[PDB]
Amino acid sequence: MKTQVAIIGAGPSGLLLGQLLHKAGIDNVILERQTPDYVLGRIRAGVLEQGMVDLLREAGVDRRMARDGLVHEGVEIAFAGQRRRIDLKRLSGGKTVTVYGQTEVTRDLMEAREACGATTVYQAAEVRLHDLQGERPYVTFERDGERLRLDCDYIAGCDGFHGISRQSIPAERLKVFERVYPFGWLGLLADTPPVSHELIYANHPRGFALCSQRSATRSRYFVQVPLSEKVEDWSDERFWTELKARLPSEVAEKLVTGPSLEKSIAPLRSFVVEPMQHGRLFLAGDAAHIVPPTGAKGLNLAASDVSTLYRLLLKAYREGRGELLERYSAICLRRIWKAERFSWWMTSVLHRFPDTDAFSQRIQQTELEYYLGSEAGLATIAENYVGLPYEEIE
Amino acid sequence: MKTQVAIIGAGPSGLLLGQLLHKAGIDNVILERQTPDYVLGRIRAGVLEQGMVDLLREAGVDRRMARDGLVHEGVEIAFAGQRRRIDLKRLSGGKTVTVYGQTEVTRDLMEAREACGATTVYQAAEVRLHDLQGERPYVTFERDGERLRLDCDYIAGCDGFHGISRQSIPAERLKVFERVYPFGWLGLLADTPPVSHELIYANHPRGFALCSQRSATRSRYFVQVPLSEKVEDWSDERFWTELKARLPSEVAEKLVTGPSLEKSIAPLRSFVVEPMQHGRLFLAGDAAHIVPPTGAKGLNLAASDVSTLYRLLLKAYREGRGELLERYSAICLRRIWKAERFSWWMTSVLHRFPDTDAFSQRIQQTELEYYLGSEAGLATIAENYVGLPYEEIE
Ligand SMILES: Cc1cc2nc3c(=O)[nH]c(=O)nc-3n(C[C@H](O)[C@H](O)[C@H](O)COP(=O)(O)OP(=O)(O)OC[C@H]3O[C@@H](n4cnc5c(N)ncnc54)[C@H](O)[C@@H]3O)c2cc1C
Ligand SMILES: Cc1cc2nc3c(=O)[nH]c(=O)nc-3n(C[C@H](O)[C@H](O)[C@H](O)COP(=O)(O)OP(=O)(O)OC[C@H]3O[C@@H](n4cnc5c(N)ncnc54)[C@H](O)[C@@H]3O)c2cc1C
Repeated sequence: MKTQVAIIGAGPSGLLLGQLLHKAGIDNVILERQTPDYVLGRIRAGVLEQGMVDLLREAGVDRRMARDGLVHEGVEIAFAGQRRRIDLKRLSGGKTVTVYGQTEVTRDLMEAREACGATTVYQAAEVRLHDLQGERPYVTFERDGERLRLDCDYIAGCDGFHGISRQSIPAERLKVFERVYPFGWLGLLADTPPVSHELIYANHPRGFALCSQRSATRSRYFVQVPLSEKVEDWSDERFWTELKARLPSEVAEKLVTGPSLEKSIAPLRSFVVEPMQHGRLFLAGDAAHIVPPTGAKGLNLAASDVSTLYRLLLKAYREGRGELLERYSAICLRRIWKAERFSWWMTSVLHRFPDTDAFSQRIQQTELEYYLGSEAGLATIAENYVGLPYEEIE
Repeated sequence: MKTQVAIIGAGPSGLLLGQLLHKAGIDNVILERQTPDYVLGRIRAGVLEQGMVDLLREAGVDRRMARDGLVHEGVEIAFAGQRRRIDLKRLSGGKTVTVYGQTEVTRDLMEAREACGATTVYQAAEVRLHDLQGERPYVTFERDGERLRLDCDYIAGCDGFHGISRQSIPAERLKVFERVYPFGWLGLLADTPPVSHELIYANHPRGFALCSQRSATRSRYFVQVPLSEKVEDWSDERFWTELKARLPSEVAEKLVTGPSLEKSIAPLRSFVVEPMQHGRLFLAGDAAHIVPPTGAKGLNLAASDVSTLYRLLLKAYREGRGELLERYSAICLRRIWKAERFSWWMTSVLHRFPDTDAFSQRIQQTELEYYLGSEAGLATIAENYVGLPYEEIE
């Protein structure tokens, strides 16, 4: 086979880049290791920046999101009994965030790609990338036992943290920056109405807790948990009791509980590689970077990498300006590092870190008191939470 | 002897509290371990908040400060080649800071106390504090071999970090919060004109550097130095070469160097005790807390503790409301912890910390890029730098 852009991975990154590119007339073939059902089983993210919302609109995949997505105008941070509201809309100059599940975004995109007849190969086994520095790079994969070859101009590695694309770059051309946190989040999806119309992040002596949602009758809750915890040690009931013990009484009292639809533990990590490209191969999303979920930036960074790779490729094809693609990593890294810094700070102030001395505990408490009580402090969280502006270029 | 308020220490804290109290009609006796000359030899601080300026005016000790003090409207932070200016006046809503040396403030105050005839006992040896919980606490000291007793109503411990007043509180009534940094500052006073009309804080791969001043022909420079450094290993010339190597070229080029009037190394520390009182004894300034010098908050916290202890005592005597003095530590601690947080952050972003991994280095660089390029980021530094409002009470 032959295509113009080969996309490895059919998660949100690959599908968005795929849709945008197709609508613009740049053929693209997506290769995905799992089946469609497997991909749709992943719960994941729930908070979308205005920027990602506008990108779904541009791919023309926003009908259901505009219908069912919920626009949030603020978030609440609870600490030491207090519950402070950050008016995102007011403090950001009118921007807001949208709650629409990643599973749903992935669904909308997959449906859109089918309807337009673009190519997607599922169960593409053993994908290998070749001649990344040549003028004619290519991908080989196995489909029902036989090895096939796809020739393309460029390759977009949208295959997540464990994807083959980042491992295909000679290790010596890359610089890795990583911090592993000593805790993870234990998450629970329940078919129950949410405890608040906005999200609640809670710093409690017992450990972090987060009250989120997917819609008016679907909730998502998280508790900080030690790295040794196994999910089978957490019955629905043990979870509910722990969530309640970490929330302020007036909130824990209104909480409608119920059996879990899904329960899973996800460790926290910060990861960035520089550069994010090598020859004809460009990494986007989780393939190039990981942020802890505290700032809801994962799916949002993937969107910005994609919006960026797309606009550069658009220039490369429609305008013949292929030299602009060298600017990908620089553009992307500026936004990435700021979101990494925001996620890191958020994680630092909301979580209970082990073996922490008295001074640092007081500093953490004072960080919250200052930032949540200063108009300038609130504006720094707010502008970062809704999402900093996407870069332009030319 | 007998007095109403016994003040231990004749540094800035003791003298300010002493002057304010005298002018209001509350007699006070100051006890100081060293001689006046010894006290006046200490170089120390140079940056005063508006709040401390107004306090010097209230003690009526501002003639020379208004004359010779310099009002700074901004500071500059240099990192990665760039030189960013934080317009303090604009971003703080019109507040500024004043550069007038601590030695000079101490001088002005000492002169004022002499002229008014208030009591100050120098070379007061072996000061001991007694009956702190009684109704009649007292201080004993040795003056030329003989032991004397001073009876008072209250005792203000303004004796610095190594003073006797904090050690007089039963250790079990106090909670200490401390962080020791793995570096100190090597400072140099030179009779040369300053390299800028405003201060310059510099983060350089080689370590922190600060360009400060005392007047139009007197400069003060600092370099971060390892905890093992001995001042005798730093000749004037070695210092100048190191300062230059840490500043941006256009600044290092304008630098007028010269022999040092004074050279000394001061380690960095964060220290807070809670509470700041015990019975009839109240701690103020360095006796109760230490901040690293990066945020210029030391002398400024001492001033606010003093402004607070004074207004409470004023109520106690002139209005009979002595129950208000129990509110001292709470009022003081609110302002103290925020300044501790600001000093800690400042130190964290401007200094080169040993054994630092790649991720943290990038986060530090990104902290600066974000805060110095966001209007909300700049406002958080600015409002904190000029000084957060003093609390009111009643
Ligand atoms: C398990 C996990 C849980 C998360 N939970 C949350 C959460 O609760 N909240 C939140 O805010 N953020 C969360 N995130 C972050 C957010 O969901 C991600 O940043 C986002 O999915 C990024 O999308 P992506 O398309 O770049 O990669 P992914 O969504 O991971 O998709 C990449 C795709 O590439 C495929 N692939 C992998 N290897 C190959 C191969 N060799 N060949 C072909 N295809 C391959 C994968 O099967 C997958 O379909 C989570 C991330 C992970 C990994
Ligand atoms: C050595 C050092 C260097 C500093 N350098 C800087 C600098 O470069 N820049 C900056 O911003 N900040 C600096 N600071 C911070 C700032 O100068 C202080 O926070 C400030 O001096 C606080 O004033 P104070 O009156 O509370 O205590 P101090 O000024 O320390 O004065 C307390 C006084 O109490 C006296 N005393 C001690 N023990 C007894 C006793 N047993 N009986 C009676 N009297 C006693 C002392 O002799 C001293 O006179 C420095 C602090 C120190 C200690």
